[PDB]
Amino acid sequence: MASMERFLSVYDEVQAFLLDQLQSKYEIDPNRARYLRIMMDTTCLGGKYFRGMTVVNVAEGFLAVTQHDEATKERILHDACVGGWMIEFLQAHYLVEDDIMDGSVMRRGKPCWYRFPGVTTQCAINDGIILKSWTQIMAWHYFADRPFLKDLLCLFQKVDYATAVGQMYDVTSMCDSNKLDPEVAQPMTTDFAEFTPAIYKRIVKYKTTFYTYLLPLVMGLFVSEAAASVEMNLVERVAHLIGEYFQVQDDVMDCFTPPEQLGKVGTDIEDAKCSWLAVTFLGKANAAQVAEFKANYGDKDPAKVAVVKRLYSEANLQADFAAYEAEVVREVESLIEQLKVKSPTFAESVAVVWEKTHKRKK
Amino acid sequence: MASMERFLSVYDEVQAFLLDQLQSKYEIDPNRARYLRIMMDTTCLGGKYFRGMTVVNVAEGFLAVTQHDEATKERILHDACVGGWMIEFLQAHYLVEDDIMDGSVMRRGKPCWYRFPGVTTQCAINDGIILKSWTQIMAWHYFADRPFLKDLLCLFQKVDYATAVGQMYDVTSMCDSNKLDPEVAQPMTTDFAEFTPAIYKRIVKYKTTFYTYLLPLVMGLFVSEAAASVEMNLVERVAHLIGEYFQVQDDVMDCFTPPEQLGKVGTDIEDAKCSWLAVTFLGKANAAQVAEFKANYGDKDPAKVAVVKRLYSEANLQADFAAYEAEVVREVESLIEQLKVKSPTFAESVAVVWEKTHKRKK
Ligand SMILES: O=P(O)(O)C(O)(C[n+]1cccc(F)c1)P(=O)(O)O
Ligand SMILES: O=P(O)(O)C(O)(C[n+]1cccc(F)c1)P(=O)(O)O
Ligand SMILES: C=C(C)CCOP(=O)(O)OP(=O)(O)O
Ligand SMILES: C=C(C)CCOP(=O)(O)OP(=O)(O)O
Ligand SMILES: [Mg+2]
Ligand SMILES: [Mg+2]
Ligand SMILES: [Mg+2]
Ligand SMILES: [Mg+2]
Ligand SMILES: [Mg+2]
Ligand SMILES: [Mg+2]
Repeated sequence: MASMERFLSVYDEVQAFLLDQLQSKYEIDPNRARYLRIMMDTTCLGGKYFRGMTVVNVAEGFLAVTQHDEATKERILHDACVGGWMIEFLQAHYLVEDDIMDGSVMRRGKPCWYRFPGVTTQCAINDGIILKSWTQIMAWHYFADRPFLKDLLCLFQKVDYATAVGQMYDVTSMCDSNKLDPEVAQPMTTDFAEFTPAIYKRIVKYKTTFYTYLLPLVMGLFVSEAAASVEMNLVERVAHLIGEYFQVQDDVMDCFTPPEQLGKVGTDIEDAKCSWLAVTFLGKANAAQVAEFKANYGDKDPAKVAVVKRLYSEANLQADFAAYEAEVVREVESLIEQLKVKSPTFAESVAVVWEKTHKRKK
Repeated sequence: MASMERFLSVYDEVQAFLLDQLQSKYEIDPNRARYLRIMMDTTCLGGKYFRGMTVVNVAEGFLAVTQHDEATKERILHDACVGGWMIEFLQAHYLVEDDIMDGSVMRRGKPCWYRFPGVTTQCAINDGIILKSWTQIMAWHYFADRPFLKDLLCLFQKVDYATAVGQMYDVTSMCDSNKLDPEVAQPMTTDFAEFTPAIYKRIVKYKTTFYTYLLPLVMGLFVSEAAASVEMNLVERVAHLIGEYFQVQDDVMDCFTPPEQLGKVGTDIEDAKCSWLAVTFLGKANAAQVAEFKANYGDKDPAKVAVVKRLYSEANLQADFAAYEAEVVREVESLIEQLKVKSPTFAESVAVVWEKTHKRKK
């Protein structure tokens, strides 16, 4: 796609700015400059650019219905691309760290960054921090004189905080809350009492939906100066809903999508994650299916994983999925219709974000 | 000290604000709220509060020479305390991550946060991210209407970036630069060619001096609205110098200060760090001392560490230290004298920052 290529060309412009500044102001040597260029490419590139292109999309919609000079148009699109990369970089940050936390092997068809031989965990932790730090650097550089600066920084930060909180809910999702204590080593849950739709929903809300949908959508709004022309509560609701769905697909794919197609190797069963599979399964299983799940979940033994996977196929979960989706389709279209009242153009953009999410195969 | 107690009472006010907001806006449960309260206390408290009290100090100086209402005075001091905690929290962030990276066991007389049984590395990585994220949260809350907001955020960010860059120079300080490559596992240096005063100085400049001295000093200036009444290049120079010295002491203590007094267990020899000890030693050793250093450095074997430590004692390094210090004393006092031209009050505060650093025993 031509538009994707234009968004990538701003990546080259950002990277070259970031690296020239390391050299001219942070006394970097060529090899450390090289390491961070490979780090940026391996961690920030190779994905779908969903979040980034979302901001471009939202901006493009408002441009098509609003009077601007040619140069202003080019500036808005360039801002949209820069904000998109802020988000793509903030995601790169969370991915680097999350891949350590989850004990993952593969990401975007390559070894997880921390698994690169010349990286290791200890460098990758700090490489992760650099990625987020790059987001603020590129913000202050690119947007210093922009009227939306304060708004964008305050939002960005809030979204970032929420992701980090969400990551905490996620990584402690297999511990009984009552047992959670920094001083005592957490034994995994035996009851699974906390594998509920309500609790699963709090996890995903925080760890996913803010950075994945809210941020890109509001960001495209800021760069167009169009945030006053929308009902913000609707934008928030639609973002959390679509974002939720996106995570359900992600959870399904962990288990049932071949790594050749996913570009990652699944670990939720092994990690004992509070995933949609586990929660939907515990929501319909009989007493003996539950007991067999309990005897096998959260263990790296390939034979126990196999048992958990066989349990999922048997429990006919893609019927629960089809209902779940049918329901999400209802509420999303409903929100889209509600969005048309103040902002038909924005509503279109949400329809396009939803079409692409709904249709994704990786 | 009474002043320290007043600064801590703002910590209780910040913590209670942070935790009430987790509950009322992020749907936290009491036990996860409890975990993060212990996390904040264990990671943010128990230190010297040097960086935090520095901002209080700088503000206190300007207050003593400037006309303000009582309420304004109380607001400035409260801002100074909030900015101080931003920095203490940003340090807590770097410490949590750094302790993972360095394979450290003890910090402030307690197991390193990641070594708490109910923590582990994977939670501590994300606990670290939360700590930094808390800094921006408390900034936007406490300072939303303050004229210095943009200035403080832009500085903060720059200082944060520099720390992360510095951490990269530090953690890759035992690799030959030419060999550095994400795809190939780094073999430690055999030549030590890069253990130079110049290179050691670039490391410390970035990883230490910005967050440790520049940030607290400029921050106290911002909260007093007094940044126009100083020569900024002098503040920068004094900060990098004192900051450097501070890191030299830190490096000396790693090796020669009993963990009972340090509150940490040293790892630089084992980690093969480009420390002042190693660099000063390579700067004076004879051919056979160098060879014995090469055969023993960067290895966890207690007997090889012993050999490196014996080499340090023999090479009479506390003579090099005494010269190094005598020199730093010259240049610091020189800068202090230069600072008196525009800002005698600020110059006093720097003298007090220096006296306390110079005199520290942990
Ligand atoms: O399947 P992955 O590992 O790509 C994941 O979606 C990443 N991820 C998602 C949300 C927040 C985050 F920091 C990271 P998950 O949550 O680990 O399943
Ligand atoms: O002796 P430590 O481990 O307290 C140290 O001073 C921490 N520290 C210092 C500077 C930056 C940083 F992120 C962390 P060092 O550098 O590991 O020696
Ligand atoms: C489910 C989430 C939020 C993490 C994976 O994100 P994506 O699947 O969008 O990642 P890339 O295409 O960017 O790899
Ligand atoms: C040398 C540096 C910068 C890290 C240790 O910092 P401090 O020795 O000031 O840490 P605390 O008193 O805050 O533990
Ligand atoms: Mg993951
Ligand atoms: Mg994860
Ligand atoms: Mg997943
Ligand atoms: Mg350390
Ligand atoms: Mg260190
Ligand atoms: Mg040290």
